Amino acid sequence: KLRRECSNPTCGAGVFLANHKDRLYCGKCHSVYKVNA
RNA sequence: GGAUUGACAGAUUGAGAGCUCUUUCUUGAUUUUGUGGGUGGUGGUGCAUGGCCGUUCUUAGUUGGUGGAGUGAUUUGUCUG
Ligand SMILES: [Zn+2]
Repeated sequence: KLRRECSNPTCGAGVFLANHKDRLYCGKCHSVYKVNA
């Protein structure tokens, strides 16, 4: 499967990642969990 | 394969205000917009009004009960010192 899973410690590695310019944004939370890669 | 709804990177504003936008994940089923239909307004209405306050006012005023006077208003009591 494409559309990357995340390393979310509040989830079971299933939340998708909003790919931006230098951002896989976790939308599960409001603002936090902005792991930059 | 999207009601409400949140944001970082940045023009953004006064903001380290995601509010709008490049954004794209999900926090999400709870009426998100019109009609019904509240609630608020420190909005006009104390000239529509509750209480309360002030003034008429430290000058003392007020009145039923039987009786008199008139016919009825009204008086007499409540007035000459
Ligand atoms: Zn994350």
